[PDB]
Amino acid sequence: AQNPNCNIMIFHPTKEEFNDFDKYIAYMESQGAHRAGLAKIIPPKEWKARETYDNISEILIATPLQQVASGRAGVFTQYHKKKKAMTVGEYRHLANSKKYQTPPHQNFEDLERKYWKNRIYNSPIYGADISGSLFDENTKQWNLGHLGTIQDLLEKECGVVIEGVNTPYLYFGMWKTTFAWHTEDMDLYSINYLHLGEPKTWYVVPPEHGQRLERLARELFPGSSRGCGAFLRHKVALISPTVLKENGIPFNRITQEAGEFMVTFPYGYHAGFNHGFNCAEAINFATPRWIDYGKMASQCSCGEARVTFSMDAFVRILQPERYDLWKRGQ
Ligand SMILES: Cc1nn2c(nc(O)c3cccnc32)c1C#N
Ligand SMILES: [Fe+3]
Repeated sequence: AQNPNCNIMIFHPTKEEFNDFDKYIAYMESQGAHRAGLAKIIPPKEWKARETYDNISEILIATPLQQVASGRAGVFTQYHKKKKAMTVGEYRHLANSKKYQTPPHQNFEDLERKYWKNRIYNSPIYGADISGSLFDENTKQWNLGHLGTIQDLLEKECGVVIEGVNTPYLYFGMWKTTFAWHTEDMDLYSINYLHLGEPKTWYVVPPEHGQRLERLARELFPGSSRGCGAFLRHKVALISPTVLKENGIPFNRITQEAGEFMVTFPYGYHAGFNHGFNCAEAINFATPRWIDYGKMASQCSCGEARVTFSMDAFVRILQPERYDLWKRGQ
């Protein structure tokens, strides 16, 4: 068995290896990358996403979200308060203001300590799930707007055409912007490219140990747990590395910098935070190995979880039993 300790693997493909996305995902899995729940991919020195980021200031963040926390420093939930629209240029200026800017720090470990010590006492603002792409349409390799779709994969594996599309999303973050513990919709893969700016620190639980995190969350958020039987689907809960360690939860951490890809694997729980102003692009994707995970994915019927219409067909085909109740919760 490859990678039995479930370490996060880092890959440095050559330009030749970078020419077939599916093939390289499969290669990474042959080396056991998926066991960690997350892998980093450093693109060939020859590669670029686009020529320059000098012309991105006029993108609109229609609904910036302020992330307001409740609880304790290492165990907290966050809710999203809507703010007035701003452009990326205005958002960048806000992120670099005295109120929101990254504080002085010695290194990534120092900033991480500051994050978990003080996150709950500030309410950073970000732009999330903005449909669009910053890849140059002429970038031919690992262009997140030119991947094959999950709908075509499901048709290819299962024989059935379904409605739906699958397009990338942009994220604009600042210091302390927080990604709560979650897996992807339908326990899909995700690929995330950090286009520009300051780093992101990621935490991940190996997929074989996802249920341990779920059990701890039920203990730490007891009211939420009584509310939805899959409340981590709400994407509001945070648990620090110290608390994970105290509770024997296996996990790993890694910092992603501008110019690097991260892939999250089916049922790999992950959470993280931004170090300062940045822009990332992400999209979900599927391989044949995903199908069995999609069949088994937990669903929220709280009503609280966000659902795009594209997910309807995946539940409909892969989880016909659960479809009725999940539909109602939508
Ligand atoms: C832990 C983590 N997950 N995650 C992150 N950042 C994104 O931009 C993102 C986009 C889609 C889905 N998950 C995302 C982080 C960080 N840091
Ligand atoms: Fe994610």
